[PDB]
Amino acid sequence: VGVNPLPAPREISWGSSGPKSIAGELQLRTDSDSADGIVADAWNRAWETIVALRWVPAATEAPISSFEPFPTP
Amino acid sequence: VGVNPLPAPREISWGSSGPKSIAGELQLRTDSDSADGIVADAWNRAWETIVALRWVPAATEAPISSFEPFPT
Amino acid sequence: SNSLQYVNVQVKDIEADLQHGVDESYTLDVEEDSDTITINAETVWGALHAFTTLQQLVISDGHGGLIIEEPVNIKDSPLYPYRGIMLDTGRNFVSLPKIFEQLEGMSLSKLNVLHWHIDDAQSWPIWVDVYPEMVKDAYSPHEIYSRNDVRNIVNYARARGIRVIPEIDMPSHSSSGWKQVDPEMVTCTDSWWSNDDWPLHTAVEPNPGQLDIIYNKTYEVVGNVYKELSDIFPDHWFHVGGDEIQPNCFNFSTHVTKWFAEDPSRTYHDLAQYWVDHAVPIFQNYSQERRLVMWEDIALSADNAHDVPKNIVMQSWNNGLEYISNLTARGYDVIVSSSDFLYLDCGHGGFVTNDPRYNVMANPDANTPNFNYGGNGGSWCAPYKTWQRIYDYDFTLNLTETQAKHIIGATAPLWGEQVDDINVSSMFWPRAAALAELVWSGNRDANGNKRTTEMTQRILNFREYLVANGVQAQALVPKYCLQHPHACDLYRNQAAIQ
Amino acid sequence: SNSLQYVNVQVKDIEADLQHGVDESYTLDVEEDSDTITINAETVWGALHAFTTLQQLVISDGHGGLIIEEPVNIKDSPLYPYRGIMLDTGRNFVSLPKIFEQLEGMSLSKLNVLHWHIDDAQSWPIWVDVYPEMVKDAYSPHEIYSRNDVRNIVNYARARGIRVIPEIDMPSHSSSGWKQVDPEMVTCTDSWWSNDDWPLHTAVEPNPGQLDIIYNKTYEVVGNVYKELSDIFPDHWFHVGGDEIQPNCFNFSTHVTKWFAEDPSRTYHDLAQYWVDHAVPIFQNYSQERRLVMWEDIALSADNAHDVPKNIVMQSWNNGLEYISNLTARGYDVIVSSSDFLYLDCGHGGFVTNDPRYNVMANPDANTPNFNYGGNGGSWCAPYKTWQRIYDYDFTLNLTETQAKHIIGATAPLWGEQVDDINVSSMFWPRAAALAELVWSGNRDANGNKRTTEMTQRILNFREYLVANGVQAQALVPKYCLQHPHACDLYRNQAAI
Ligand SMILES: *[C@@H]1O[C@H](CO)[C@@H](O[C@@H]2O[C@H](CO)[C@@H](O[C@@H]3O[C@H](CO)[C@@H](O)[C@H](O)[C@@H]3O)[C@H](O)[C@H]2NC(C)=O)[C@H](O)[C@H]1NC(C)=O
Ligand SMILES: *[C@@H]1O[C@H](CO)[C@@H](O[C@@H]2O[C@H](CO)[C@@H](O[C@@H]3O[C@H](CO)[C@@H](O)[C@H](O)[C@@H]3O)[C@H](O)[C@H]2NC(C)=O)[C@H](O)[C@H]1NC(C)=O
Ligand SMILES: *[C@@H]1O[C@H](CO)[C@@H](O[C@@H]2O[C@H](CO)[C@@H](O)[C@H](O)[C@H]2NC(C)=O)[C@H](O)[C@H]1NC(C)=O
Ligand SMILES: *[C@@H]1O[C@H](CO)[C@@H](O)[C@H](O)[C@H]1NC(C)=O
Ligand SMILES: *[C@@H]1O[C@H](CO)[C@@H](O)[C@H](O)[C@H]1NC(C)=O
Ligand SMILES: CC1=N[C@@H]2[C@@H](O)[C@H](O)[C@@H](CO)O[C@@H]2S1
Ligand SMILES: CC1=N[C@@H]2[C@@H](O)[C@H](O)[C@@H](CO)O[C@@H]2S1
Ligand SMILES: *[C@H]1O[C@H](CO)[C@@H](O)[C@H](O)[C@@H]1O
Ligand SMILES: *[C@H]1O[C@H](CO)[C@@H](O)[C@H](O)[C@@H]1O
Ligand SMILES: *[C@H]1O[C@H](CO)[C@@H](O)[C@H](O)[C@@H]1O
Ligand SMILES: *[C@H]1O[C@H](CO)[C@@H](O)[C@H](O)[C@@H]1O
Ligand SMILES: *[C@H]1O[C@H](CO)[C@@H](O)[C@H](O)[C@@H]1O
Ligand SMILES: *[C@H]1O[C@H](CO)[C@@H](O)[C@H](O)[C@@H]1O
Ligand SMILES: [Cl-]
Ligand SMILES: [Cl-]
Ligand SMILES: [Cl-]
Ligand SMILES: [Cl-]
Ligand SMILES: [Cl-]
Ligand SMILES: [Cl-]
Ligand SMILES: [Cl-]
Ligand SMILES: [Cl-]
Ligand SMILES: [Cl-]
Ligand SMILES: [Cl-]
Ligand SMILES: [Cl-]
Repeated sequence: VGVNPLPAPREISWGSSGPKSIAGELQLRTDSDSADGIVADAWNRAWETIVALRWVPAATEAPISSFEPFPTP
Repeated sequence: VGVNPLPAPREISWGSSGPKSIAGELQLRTDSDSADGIVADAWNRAWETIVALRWVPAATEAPISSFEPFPT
Repeated sequence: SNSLQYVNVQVKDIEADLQHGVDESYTLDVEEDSDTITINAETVWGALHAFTTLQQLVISDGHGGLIIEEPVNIKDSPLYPYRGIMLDTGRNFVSLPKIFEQLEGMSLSKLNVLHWHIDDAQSWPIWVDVYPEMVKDAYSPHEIYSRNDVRNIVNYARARGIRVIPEIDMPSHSSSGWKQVDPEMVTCTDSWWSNDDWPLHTAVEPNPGQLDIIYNKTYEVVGNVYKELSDIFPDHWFHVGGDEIQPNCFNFSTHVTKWFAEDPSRTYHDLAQYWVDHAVPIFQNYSQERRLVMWEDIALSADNAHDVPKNIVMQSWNNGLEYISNLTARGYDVIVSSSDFLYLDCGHGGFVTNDPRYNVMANPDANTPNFNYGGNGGSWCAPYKTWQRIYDYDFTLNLTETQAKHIIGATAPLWGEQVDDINVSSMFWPRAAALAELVWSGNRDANGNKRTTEMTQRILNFREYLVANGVQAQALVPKYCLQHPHACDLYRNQAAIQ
Repeated sequence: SNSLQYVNVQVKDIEADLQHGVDESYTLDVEEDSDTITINAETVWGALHAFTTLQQLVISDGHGGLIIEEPVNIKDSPLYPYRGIMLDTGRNFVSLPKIFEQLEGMSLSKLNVLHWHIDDAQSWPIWVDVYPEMVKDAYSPHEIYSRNDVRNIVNYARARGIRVIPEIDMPSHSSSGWKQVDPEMVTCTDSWWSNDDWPLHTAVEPNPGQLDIIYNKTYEVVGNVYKELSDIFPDHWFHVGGDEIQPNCFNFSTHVTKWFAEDPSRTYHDLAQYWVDHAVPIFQNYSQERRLVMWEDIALSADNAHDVPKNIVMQSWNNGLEYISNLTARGYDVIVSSSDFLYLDCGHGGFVTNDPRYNVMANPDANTPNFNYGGNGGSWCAPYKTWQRIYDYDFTLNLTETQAKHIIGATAPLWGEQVDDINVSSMFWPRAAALAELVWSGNRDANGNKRTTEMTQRILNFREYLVANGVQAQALVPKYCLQHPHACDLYRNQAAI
């Protein structure tokens, strides 16, 4: 998995069922937001960031490469 | 004076007859510019900065202050 | 596979206010066949965290669409409830867009405390209604935080689950502002700080000044300024400061030296107590839920106060684990900010001028690190703390359980001698992301091994994210190292660190 | 008193092109009862300096208008013709607007050389027509310097009397780009740089690789790159590198292994000399006016070549005065870049990852500065060089009158491991302005005494001037120190320095 969210969440477990497309626009659903709409407001900012950035992971985890060994004749 | 150009010029000497206002805009006058107008262009940049900044010295030289002595 | 459409959020109680120790935990789930990203949080504040995690999972599919790469199960919560950075606006002013920018990075890394060091000896940038005259000591009329400026900072922070915890540093680091109210409530402010002649020194840093701990009216003004500020800052915590009490400064006050004459049994420890036993009541007086923070010096410097209430949170910055052990043993709740690991300002030489220590045209000793060759270059807390230094700090090492549970978190201070808008962000970021993980989820892998090498690509990517999000974070390596993972490691052995 | 209306500029030689040594001097006179600001200069380049001086003199009268505070007579010129900073776009990409911003800073501080370290092992960001494939080792398609980009850079500089001196570092620091043209032309690029296992080390820092000095075709490809680049950079000076040849890397070249085998008396000195005898004539032959610059390593390192032509300017970065004295005494022209005084990148610790040297939970030796406690923190050149450290540098100290004549100026480099658009300007500035004064008018007052304490307010003010001109220079002090002159001095005695 390319993404590597910071901070490392306590417990995170990824599947192998393949990628999940976002169907156009992710819609928030809650009947339990603070009266002043903090969850709604935070969501709107996150979603607008997600859609404007279309983030492409810039660095990703890998095993180390096979560097060519120092020769000895 | 308040101004203090960097680098300090090799030789610089100020008078004491007071300020000289820039009347209107300093017009450049020269007969001796390159064919590519290097000087004319540099003056436009320099002059447009001067009028846009209307600079106010942010730090000026003065002798270190007189502090009250440690009481004996 | 199924396509995602909705985000479902259930907050257990929508009433919990943004205060120390509020339940910040959440769960986030994406299932194969489910068209819904499921988020559960104890509070609104945990849900806010889910969203900042969530945006770091949703990436481009390479064809103008978005994906989460796999289904996923996340359960997550902060190891410590106090995860912070400290902004110094006393030494140099920082504008609101740039304060907003730090709060943005804070949000994406889940830091929940902006410790704001508002004033210092050098300036007083905050408007006070009761004493309009204090801001006469701001750097200019444009470099002032209006009442409304503070409300917007607090709100902008609240929207991102960040508590703003103010600091007016008393009784030291006090000259500017104060002395426009009453010039006799400050002493030695016209002294020479005198580190060229060390015995007569009134300060650690130039622009000397401290509050006259004896003078009647000191505590009225302090109380009025404090009460006004307390009202505009909705956190229950408040930072009184109390660091670096210089004994020689009081010699310039008749009062304090007369007070020492009256009874020559009186020492400087007594003088500290006097402030404690007069100032703390005034501060505790404000509110029922009011908690205090102060720098450790008050209860652990050379000239410390005999008895500091175990009620006051102690922010530790000296001697690393040693001083953390001392305070935690004596029943103090502690904020870790040890200078040897977490001071972000270090490593930029000294800022003090007319300084001949730089004027050495040759290495005076090639075998030992010295001032201009291997040594500090005039930064007392040198070297510069790299993100690794920060991430490696095991701040509960060799402590007991009873001790360890007195640690409430950490704060990385950025002192502002050589910091204004121009570099505040590149000094904070991405290194504060290293702290952010250290106090969120720690620096250990599943087996307890130190996972700094795993943090490499995470923090490197996170830096580029921060930049994508407006936060001007410093580059940490040649970009070749991001694209070639571990190609810039010093050891191939991924177990090199322990 | 009499109002100013005109700026008269008389330039004696309008032909003099922007090239090394051209006369940069000028006079600037504002007389009590004259309506004219009078500027005289030997060339247009001297005239530009006059304008940047002049803009620092015209200030607000606080009532909506503008003044010069008093009459003034100035006569000015630089102590050294080579006044530079070096930008590293090999480790990390710096965009055109940030390159322009630096040139603006140079303009205002009268620096006149931008030494452009274009590539390094880690990336090749510059478009080359003759080998299109080199930019495959650019960090991204949007992180490439097109030929038109270079034209606009050269030109932006030209307009501010700034010379751009390109550097393509050879034969060390060579992997990216070259290896796209021909894999054989570079060696040990796939090796492990191996500072964890010191006896096998192939480089001093990650991303190893060096041009194969023996491989015949190396000189074909370098000749073709050099030529195409020489054509787009108009300065007669070109920097061909020569720093930090690593002997261990050539053990990956069969070609060099055979070369040592076929005559076992050969040393790396000979190998270095082989490069000098084959590369230099190609470089020197571009044009008659061509002068080369090289890092001192080629003529002074442990693996130095035997005979480096005294044609080639040596850039000195190690051992301070000792290497400057050594070099000048052998007859080389020297650009001072001594890393103990002028390296702008030191003091940000190390960048190499998986480093256990940070992992020390208590001071292991309080009696002395060590890695994490008062020592270098992973930065080999620590500490960070303050503006004072830079300004205080008397780089002609103990040089004879003849040695000192071989000093042509200085260059503060900013190596790019932890530098890109975000912090490039705050790492250069305002420290670069301290070097600027050092090589323009020196660090001494009229009586020959070091005036560091006088520089304080000038550089503090100039920093703000930089910020007002769009140059994102770093704060140096609390602003209190600006507003209370000398309040922040360590020594009250103003002759301490
Ligand atoms: C600044 O003011 C303080 C007091 O206001 C001075 O500190 C005091 O220094 C005197 C000696 O110089 C100490 O008195 C000593 O008493 C003991 C008796 O057991 C003995 O060691 C000597 O007989 C001595 O006289 C006094 O304790 C000390 N006070 C405190 C509170 O520490 C200080 O000297 C002044 N500094 C100046 C003027 O530079
Ligand atoms: C990488 O390659 C170089 C060049 O092949 C290796 O060094 C060369 O080999 C040996 C070093 O042991 C040197 O020759 C020997 O000289 C001694 C007497 O001094 C003699 O007893 C031996 O019979 C042999 O002839 C030779 O000087 C040296 N060439 C150099 C330094 O240019 C080097 O060892 C290789 N490095 C590694 C890590 O494999
Ligand atoms: C410049 O420094 C070099 C050190 O690399 C000196 O060169 C050495 O000088 C002595 C005497 O010839 C030899 O034993 C070394 O082998 C020389 N190095 C060589 C040939 O590479 C040189 O003397 C110095 N110049 C000075 C101090 O003026
Ligand atoms: C310069 O020469 C004199 C000779 O006595 C010496 O004192 C000084 O230390 C020398 N070099 C340097 C770098 O100071
Ligand atoms: C921790 O304690 C052990 C002994 O219990 C000691 O050997 C070690 O040096 C200590 N380490 C630190 C970092 O304090
Ligand atoms: C608490 C502390 N008090 C001082 C601060 O006022 C400075 O800003 C800092 C400089 O790094 O040093 C100590 S730490
Ligand atoms: C010449 C020099 N070559 C090296 C550079 O490639 C590094 O980037 C620099 C880092 O400080 O150190 C030396 S100086
Ligand atoms: C991390 O993974 C990405 C693919 O997600 C690679 O492109 C990168 O090189 C590294 O292996
Ligand atoms: C990883 O990197 C090493 C060093 O370049 C290569 O040799 C290997 O093939 C892979 O690309
Ligand atoms: C891993 O792969 C590298 C690069 O091809 C080899 O050179 C090495 O021997 C190992 O098999
Ligand atoms: C330098 O001089 C200015 C006026 O030119 C003062 O206002 C300032 O305080 C400093 O002393
Ligand atoms: C210079 O500064 C000192 C220190 O505040 C004062 O004592 C003096 O009067 C002058 O203002
Ligand atoms: C120098 O002058 C100042 C006046 O500002 C005094 O306060 C000080 O004590 C010293 O004599
Ligand atoms: Cl509550
Ligand atoms: Cl008492
Ligand atoms: Cl030291
Ligand atoms: Cl120090
Ligand atoms: Cl010419
Ligand atoms: Cl002159
Ligand atoms: Cl030979
Ligand atoms: Cl020689
Ligand atoms: Cl060290
Ligand atoms: Cl090192
Ligand atoms: Cl003088």
